[PDB]
Amino acid sequence: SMSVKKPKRDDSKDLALCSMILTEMETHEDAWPFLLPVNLKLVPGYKKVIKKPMDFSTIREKLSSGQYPNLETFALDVRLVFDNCETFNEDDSDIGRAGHNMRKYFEKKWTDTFK
Repeated sequence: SMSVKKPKRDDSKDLALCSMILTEMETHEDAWPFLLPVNLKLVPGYKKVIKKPMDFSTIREKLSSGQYPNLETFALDVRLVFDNCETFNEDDSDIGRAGHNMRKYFEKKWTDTFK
């Protein structure tokens, strides 16, 4: 509360470490469905159904231009990418499986890096 603060967590490396995690996600073989924004002209249903589209290129541009105020807002956009994928794709499809694999990959790096 006012003039009563918890001890300061060192957050000075967070930017660098989220960039590294994002590089590792970008270079995973199963990243291909997630590298670029879904083309809303060419994919029926996507625009109406997926209210907040997100992809790795968009996260990378946000990261590089100071649009994440902290590491939790970064993790929210990454998870959004997988949550969108589960909303639109059957679990037993190539893209559906890619999305489960990538989420697992991400969550491990996240835990090992920060928790």
